[PDB]
Amino acid sequence: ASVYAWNRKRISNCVADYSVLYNFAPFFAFKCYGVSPTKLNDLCFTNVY
Amino acid sequence: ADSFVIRGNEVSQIAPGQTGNIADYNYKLPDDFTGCVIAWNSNKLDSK
Repeated sequence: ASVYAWNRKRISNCVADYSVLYNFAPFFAFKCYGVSPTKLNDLCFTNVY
Repeated sequence: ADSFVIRGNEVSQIAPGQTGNIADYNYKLPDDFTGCVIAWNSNKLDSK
């Protein structure tokens, strides 16, 4: 994107195997001042944006 | 103290919160831990 009219990719009803995203490439920031970005498996998210 | 060397992108990831390849597969630091971390330049001395 170009940052003037930023969109919101709403993730629909599905399953987001976060470990699959962590198996692709190393991450740089990975800084989450919220839910722990390690045990992101056994808790359920209502909607992601 | 233990001998160690890792990426300059992950040299700032020495805190025991960056759980991943550095932590779950290389070395994990416990939460109830006391100790220091020191480092210096080792890029030009050893490189290919």
